[PDB]
Amino acid sequence: DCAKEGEVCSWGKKCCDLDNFYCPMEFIPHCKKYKPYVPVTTNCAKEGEVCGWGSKCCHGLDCPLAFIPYCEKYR
Amino acid sequence: DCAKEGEVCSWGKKCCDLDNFYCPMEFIPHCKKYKPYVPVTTNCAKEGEVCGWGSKCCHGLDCPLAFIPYCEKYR
Amino acid sequence: RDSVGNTVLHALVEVADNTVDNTKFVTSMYNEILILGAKLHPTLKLEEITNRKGLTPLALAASSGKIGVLAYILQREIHEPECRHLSRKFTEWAYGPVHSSLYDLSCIDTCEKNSVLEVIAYSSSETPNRHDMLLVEPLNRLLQDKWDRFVKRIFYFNFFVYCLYMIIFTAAAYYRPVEGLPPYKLKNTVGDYFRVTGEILSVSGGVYFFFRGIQYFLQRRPSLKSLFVDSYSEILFFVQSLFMLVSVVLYFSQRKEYVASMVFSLAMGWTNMLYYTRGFQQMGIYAVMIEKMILRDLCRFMFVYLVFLFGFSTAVVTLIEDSYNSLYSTCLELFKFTIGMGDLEFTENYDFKAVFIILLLAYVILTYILLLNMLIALMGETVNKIAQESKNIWKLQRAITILDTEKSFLKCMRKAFRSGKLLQVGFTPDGKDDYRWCFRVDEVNW
Amino acid sequence: RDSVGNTVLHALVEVADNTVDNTKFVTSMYNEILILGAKLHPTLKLEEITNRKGLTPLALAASSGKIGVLAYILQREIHEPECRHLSRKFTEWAYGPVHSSLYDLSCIDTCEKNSVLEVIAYSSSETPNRHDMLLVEPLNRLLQDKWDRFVKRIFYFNFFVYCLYMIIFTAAAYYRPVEGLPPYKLKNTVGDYFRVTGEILSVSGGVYFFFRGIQYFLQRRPSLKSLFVDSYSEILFFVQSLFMLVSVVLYFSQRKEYVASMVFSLAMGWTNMLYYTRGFQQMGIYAVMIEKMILRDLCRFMFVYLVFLFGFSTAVVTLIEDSYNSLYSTCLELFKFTIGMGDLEFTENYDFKAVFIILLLAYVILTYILLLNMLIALMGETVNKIAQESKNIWKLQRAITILDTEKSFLKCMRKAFRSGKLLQVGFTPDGKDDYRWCFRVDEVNW
Amino acid sequence: RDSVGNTVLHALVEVADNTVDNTKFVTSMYNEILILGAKLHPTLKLEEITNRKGLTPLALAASSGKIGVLAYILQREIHEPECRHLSRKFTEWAYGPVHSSLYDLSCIDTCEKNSVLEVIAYSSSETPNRHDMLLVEPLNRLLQDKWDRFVKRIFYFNFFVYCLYMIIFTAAAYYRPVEGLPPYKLKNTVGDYFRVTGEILSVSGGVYFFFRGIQYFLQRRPSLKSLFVDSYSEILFFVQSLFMLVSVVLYFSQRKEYVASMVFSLAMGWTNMLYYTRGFQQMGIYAVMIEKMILRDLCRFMFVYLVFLFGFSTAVVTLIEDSYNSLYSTCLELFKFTIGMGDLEFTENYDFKAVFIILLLAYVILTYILLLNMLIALMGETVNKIAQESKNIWKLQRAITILDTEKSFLKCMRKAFRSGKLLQVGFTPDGKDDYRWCFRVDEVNW
Amino acid sequence: RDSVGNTVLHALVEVADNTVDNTKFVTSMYNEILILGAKLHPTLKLEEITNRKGLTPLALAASSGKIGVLAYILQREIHEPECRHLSRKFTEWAYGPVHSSLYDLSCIDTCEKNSVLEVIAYSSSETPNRHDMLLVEPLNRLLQDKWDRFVKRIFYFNFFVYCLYMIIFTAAAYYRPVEGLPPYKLKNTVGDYFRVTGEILSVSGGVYFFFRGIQYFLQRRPSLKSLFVDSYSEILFFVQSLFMLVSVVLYFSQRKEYVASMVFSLAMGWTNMLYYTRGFQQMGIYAVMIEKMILRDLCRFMFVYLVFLFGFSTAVVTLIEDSYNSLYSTCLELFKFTIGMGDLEFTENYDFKAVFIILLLAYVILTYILLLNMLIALMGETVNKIAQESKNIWKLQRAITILDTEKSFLKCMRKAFRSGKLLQVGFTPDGKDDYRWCFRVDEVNW
Ligand SMILES: C=C(C)[C@]12C[C@@H](C)[C@@]34O[C@](Cc5ccccc5)(O[C@@H]1[C@@H]3C=C(COC(=O)Cc1ccc(O)c(OC)c1)C[C@]1(O)C(=O)C(C)=C[C@@H]41)O2
Ligand SMILES: C=C(C)[C@]12C[C@@H](C)[C@@]34O[C@](Cc5ccccc5)(O[C@@H]1[C@@H]3C=C(COC(=O)Cc1ccc(O)c(OC)c1)C[C@]1(O)C(=O)C(C)=C[C@@H]41)O2
Ligand code: NA
Ligand code: NA
Ligand code: NA
Repeated sequence: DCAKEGEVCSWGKKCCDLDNFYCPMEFIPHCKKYKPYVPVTTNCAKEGEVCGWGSKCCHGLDCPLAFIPYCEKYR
Repeated sequence: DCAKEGEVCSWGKKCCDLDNFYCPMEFIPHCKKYKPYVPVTTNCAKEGEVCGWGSKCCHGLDCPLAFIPYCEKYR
Repeated sequence: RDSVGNTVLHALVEVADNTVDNTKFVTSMYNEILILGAKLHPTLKLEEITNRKGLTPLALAASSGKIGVLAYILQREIHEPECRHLSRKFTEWAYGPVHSSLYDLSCIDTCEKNSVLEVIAYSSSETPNRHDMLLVEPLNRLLQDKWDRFVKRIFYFNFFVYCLYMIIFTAAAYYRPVEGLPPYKLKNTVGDYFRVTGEILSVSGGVYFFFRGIQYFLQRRPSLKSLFVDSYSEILFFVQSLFMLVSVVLYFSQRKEYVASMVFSLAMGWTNMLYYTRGFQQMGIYAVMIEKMILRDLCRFMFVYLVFLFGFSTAVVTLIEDSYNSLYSTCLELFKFTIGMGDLEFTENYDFKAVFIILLLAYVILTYILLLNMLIALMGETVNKIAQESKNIWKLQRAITILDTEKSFLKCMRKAFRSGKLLQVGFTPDGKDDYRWCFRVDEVNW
Repeated sequence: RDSVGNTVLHALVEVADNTVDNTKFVTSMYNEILILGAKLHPTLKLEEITNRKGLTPLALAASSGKIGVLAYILQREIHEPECRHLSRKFTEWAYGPVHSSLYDLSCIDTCEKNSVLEVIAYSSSETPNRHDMLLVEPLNRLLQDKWDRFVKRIFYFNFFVYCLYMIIFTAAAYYRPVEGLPPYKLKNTVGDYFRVTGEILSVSGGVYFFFRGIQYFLQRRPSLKSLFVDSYSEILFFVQSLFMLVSVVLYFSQRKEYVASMVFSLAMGWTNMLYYTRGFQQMGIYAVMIEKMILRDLCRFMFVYLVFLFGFSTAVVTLIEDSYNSLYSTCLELFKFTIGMGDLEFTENYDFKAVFIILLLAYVILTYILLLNMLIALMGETVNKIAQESKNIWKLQRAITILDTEKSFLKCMRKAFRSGKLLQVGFTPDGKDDYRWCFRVDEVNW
Repeated sequence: RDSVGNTVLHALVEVADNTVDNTKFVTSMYNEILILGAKLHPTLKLEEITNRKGLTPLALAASSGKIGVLAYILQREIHEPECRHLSRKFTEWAYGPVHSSLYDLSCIDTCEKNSVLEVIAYSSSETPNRHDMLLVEPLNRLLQDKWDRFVKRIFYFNFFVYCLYMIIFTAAAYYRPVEGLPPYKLKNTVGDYFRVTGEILSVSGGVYFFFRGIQYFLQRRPSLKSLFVDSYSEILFFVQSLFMLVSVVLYFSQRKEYVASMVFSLAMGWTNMLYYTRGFQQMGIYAVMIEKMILRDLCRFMFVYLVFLFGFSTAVVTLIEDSYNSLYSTCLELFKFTIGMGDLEFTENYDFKAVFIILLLAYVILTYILLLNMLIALMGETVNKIAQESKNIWKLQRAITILDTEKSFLKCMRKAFRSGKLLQVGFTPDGKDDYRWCFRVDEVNW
Repeated sequence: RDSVGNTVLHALVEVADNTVDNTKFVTSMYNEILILGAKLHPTLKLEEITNRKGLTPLALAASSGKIGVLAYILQREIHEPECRHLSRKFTEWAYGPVHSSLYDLSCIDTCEKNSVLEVIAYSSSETPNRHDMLLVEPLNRLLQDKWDRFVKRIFYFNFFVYCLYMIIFTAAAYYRPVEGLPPYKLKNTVGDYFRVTGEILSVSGGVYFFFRGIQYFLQRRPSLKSLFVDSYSEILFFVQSLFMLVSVVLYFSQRKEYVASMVFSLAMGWTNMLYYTRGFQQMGIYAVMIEKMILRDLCRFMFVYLVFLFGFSTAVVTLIEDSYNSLYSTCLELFKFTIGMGDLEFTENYDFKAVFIILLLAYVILTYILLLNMLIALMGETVNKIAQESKNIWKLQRAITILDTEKSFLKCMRKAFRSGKLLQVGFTPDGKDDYRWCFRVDEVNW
């Protein structure tokens, strides 16, 4: 049988329901339940603003790889 | 403009319709059309027979990795 | 005749070039001249001659690295009646293989102008024997005993204090609040009070290091040409202080970019802890090797590698036009190829692919196999070069560490003297007695 | 005058420092003094002086490594009447290039206190020349003949037995049952009986090694400061025994974790087989090189590397906040970067990405190119340093291996003596005869 | 007797082999012969002998590497009354350690046929002491003073001009138009005018280098056997010029393949900048090491590696039949395995998989571990071999750089002479005065 | 007295140990003994005495490595009236530095039992001076002339033929038919005729090599202990022949597995082409470094590595139970880790993961960093060990290559003799004339 939530996994036991629980890699694996993927909140940068130096861009566009990036909508 | 079938591609031109044509890596890329994925023909080995030394196994079963493999039903 | 009022002894110090027969000549001339002076005008001391730089013959011999002179002038020994008041070495007990010599130690600890230790240890890294000049018996044993007596308690204490400071800094940094727009209002929970205390201690450490660095730079006056050859450690500590101060300035400016500064300080905050490994017999070499490799090697190889990288980078970026979408990304990709971490995929849809492959293969062969292993051969040569001399280097690294601490000492006591106002020497043309802070040392030599 | 009843020969052994002129000095003094003592009081043997440690002058010479004393004191050859009862070497046949010398063998095999071999081979690894002391003709040839005669039958037999033990252990371990909650009830099938037999044999081996280690540690009494410099092999075998015993204890405690212990023992169970490669002329070097590299190198480099790892790890983990989700994972990732296996992906959605990249590039340059190849250069120097000594090193590996086996001897035999109670020497001030277990050895030297 | 009208001094230059006693022999012979010639026919100069190659004894001694003869013949110093017009060295002021000698400098800079510099620096890389022959004092001082006086302003200027040319070329290349079918019609916007200007400048540079290379090849006349051993730099610059010209030819031919040529030129356009690092005291080594490694090593290792690559490539391609679909792809895959970048996946559905694996493991062991590290050991040997001696090579790198520039000098002045038509020598059997372009040099030697 | 009918010269050859004074002693003994023998019994030749091995004193000196005896016995030069028929060296023309010496050549090419060449070049790689013994003048000049005169025309021709053979074989491999169940019925198209021709030629080559190898093994009779130390090349060629024959046997047995044999032969068919690289002054060395490194290094390191691999492999495979699904796959995975190609993924769902990680990290540290670089340092030592001896080494490669070819000669040629039954020596105790096939050699030595 497997371990339950909060119990130590990976030293002699795995945790059940991989679609529900996962065993993290921290040298003392207490397995935990997943969390929903919340959307992006406020304070994201808008198009044309410098990104990657103090803040990420909103989910509607990408931040390219360069020394001083500027975000652009994907096209 | 792109190159047509049989023309030399990748030296100054790519060929069109990547879903139909591809530019092979042979140092003189004559662009060619794809081929259908034909199924496995006869003379494939069956379960319990030695595989990988003189013949492959049929599509319905798998050949493990070992010094003297024996094929088994894929499960 | 003379140039700037130099004595004959001074000119002889200038002329001496550490040859054995020139050493004999200069030493014999010193013996005869000093005895003549003692016979003619035994009225005042003449060894402390001033100059435009204020250098005594001992001071100049120390400065220029005239080791052959220091071998003699610090160990004068003679029995000439009426002229025994210029001897430095004496004897009390004597046996077959072992002799308990008595060494004069004046003008080494408190000369008030520029001691011998203050010149050998503070040389400009051009003197060829600065690592050996401290191996003379009086200075060598003096430093050994000063180390054994009290210095260790201060050094280990300093090391412990610094380690605690860095642990506190790391703990404070790790638990920073997540919400934006500093400064943040503390709550009455205990965690906030601990975090605020940690931050305050961290800033205090930063300020302290800033002022120590400024004091050192004002006192030493580096040339700006050998600024980095010597004084590496103060430079790094000062750089840490600058980053910490920039971080706090941004923090109170209502900008969230301060973290970008802070982490850099945090990184150095650990790394330069290697400074305290100097002074250990074995584990100290791994600091000086890094210093030499990072200064006197990569500032030369940098040019060659950058030329290759930039040339091929612009070639690839202009060849393909329509991930190598920009100069920066391609520079990163070829850098990854240099150190064997990259991968050669050869995707589709690049025009001129057959030339692209040839360029990449030429680049990989030129950089990864040929150039890099050349660099490795040179670094191997450097590492083996100082496998042996490191022992003497360690001695130097010991000595300087003492001289900074002992001079400071931070307790306003005067326990640094070896022993005694010993009157058993008491030699003078007058009827009076005298002392020279003499030290009894057993030499076992047969 | 003396300190603790030491004889003049004893003090001269202390004074000697293996210099050629001092060697001649002490040699001539020993010759004259021994002759005079033999003539004055031919009543009892004086070479077996008692002491606080019960140490003879030849035992002291062996202990301190005064090879010059051993070269003579074990090689006395004289025929002068009234002092013929202290000779150690004789001759029977003689030719031009070859001489059939006759050597006394006392104080080497059965002295009952501290033989010559029992001190040279069991020295504390500070003697500068212990690798050469066994090259003297009597000891060298005695060890050679003892090896050729009977020792090999025991050594190869031991090696075979150990190999069988490890094969049985591996087989028993591989086929453990899968269902949980030990201990497990056996079935009447043959496979279960074989498995139980294998387990029983494995535990028996573990217990045996445990007790052998206990006996060795009680008899040798290591200092706890040079515990790991010498006696490495017993330490590893004992560690294996501890792991096996912990495994069986957990097994009977109704826990599944015993496998976590067992496999560790299993790993060492194979690796320690390298011990038996000592004693082969060529293949033995690959053991001593590993011992030196793993002890006297990485225990130093460990701290220097760890500073970099921990500093950059905390920097990266505190920079990114919201796969680097914890300190442990980031420590692993940077470790993977160190040895060229990792990969630099630079995925999206990290804030402060532009600083993250600079930190990682600095880390890769600092660790992968610069520091690691420095370590490699040092290890290259270490292995080249003992390419030349390999012959002499191997001799030590032979000698100790014999002394443990013949001491143990495993069969209640007494065949250690070379040959004969030969009465042909028979020298004594009395009218009686005597023997010294003399050994005829041909020396071919011209 | 003689062969081609050679003088006795000429035969002595031929016979001399730089042995010390042969040096004394030819020296004394020269002294006596010159004195006799001065006494017999003091009517005309006899040193300017013609020959089939037009070599004087000085010229031949310089050509053949007879350093022992140059050591004397360029520093004749003698007081022989009535025959004082054969001396080259004189003195005006003299002190203990320092002497202000007066050196004759004639026939070194303007001899109008073949000076000593013009054959020492233009030797065929078989002369054994060409790296030291420039250390004779008159030559050494001429080169040092000519460097310090005016040459540097031209060299640094050249370097700056080349750097500007490469920057302009890169900028012009980066912004090429994207639409097909050159040549392209310019618009009246400013960007097009700048682009056209950049292209015109780039082509002009290419043409200039082409003609300079042709002139060099016509004047030097290389053997076609040592074509690549010397004159590496001209070869590379000429190759750049060829690629640029092919690019422009294709450009006006209404073909889009010109970019494939252009980028290749662009790559070399950066890389050849390393040539200008020659002449720096420290950073010059990284050019000569690359030249030596890339010429005299890989042209040998190439065939040995290629045998393995081709053999295993054909083996794998014929084993699997029905991503290794062709010979080219498999050659690339095994090349990736050679340098540790590849990956061993072992996918399914290959027949004979069990043999495929054995072949690949044999290949990886044979190439990656064994052969490649052999190559690395040889390159390490090469790098350490010339870590030290190349200091002298740097002198050669200085000297040749001067001789090309001063020869041209591009300003139509004649200020290369050191100083003066100094008449203070004025020695001749006639009653007249004379000058030898003498220069005063202070030598400090004791 | 004597043992087996040996002459005094025989005993002197045996006793000689290449010491300078022993060389003088044996030399003078030979001079006196030869003079006495010539005077006592001028009736028959006695220097060419046979023995049980059929070895003359010249032959025995060559066999045992007594280079000092070869230095004299091959170059006897004496004017002893009535005994001038024992001289080997003479003179015709003489000048100051150059002498046109005349050397006897008998018993080197046609001795009909055992020539000097046939034992000096066929030594068992234990002779200490085999690299120098062929540098004695007569042998050296013989080999040089034989190379320059006619031998090259064969060797290069041979190389070409072999290369041609391999190309045909490769083509015959590449275009094999795809349908199963050999043998296959040919069609009347031209391609089938070409393929059949290629196959026939390939099998003929295989058979030829098989018989050549058998002939060599029967003629040479290797010891079975130094089988692989020498005769490496014949072993590899013979192995190729075996694989080809097995392939054809399977081909006619109606099995598809013949391809599995054929490709292996094909691989060696290319790889051992490096045999013909021997004999080139520069490119030859890259062959010998393989021969040592693959034999006298990895047959030792194999066991040390395998212990680690097997131990950790079984540990991991027994730890995880329920891709590491079997012992073989895990062995491959850890092998991939050894050479830096693998990846540490740490997927989910393994129980005992926390111990799995520790085991893998221990393995990576132990193998990749520590052990492998130890192997690399040892190979670096080996490579630098024979960088210097290459000049001698290649000479051996020349000599043996000649001796096999000229002895075989392949065309009924008899050009081995230099020139003439030259009667100008004609020395004999009789009144007759004689010839010794003498060789006129100019020696320039002063
Ligand atoms: C000395 C101790 C206590 C030691 C015990 C363990 C943990 C050990 O790692 C070390 C430290 C270490 C840590 C990480 C990587 C490598 C080594 O070295 C040995 C110890 C070291 C090794 C490797 O050393 C050897 O090659 C064995 C050996 C060589 C030469 C000998 O003469 C010898 O004598 C019997 C044994 C084997 C281990 O026990 C092993 O199998 C694993 C998985 C770890 C090794 O700790
Ligand atoms: C000596 C034997 C019997 C040998 C036969 C085969 C298996 C061999 O591997 C070895 C062992 C081996 C195993 C794994 C990796 C490398 C080598 O070495 C040779 C043998 C070794 C090689 C490599 O050696 C060479 O470079 C050939 C060579 C070099 C120098 C020579 O003077 C020479 O003389 C003809 C030949 C070629 C192989 O036959 C080959 O092509 C493959 C795939 C394996 C090589 O076994
Ligand atoms: Na790598
Ligand atoms: Na190296
Ligand atoms: Na990889």
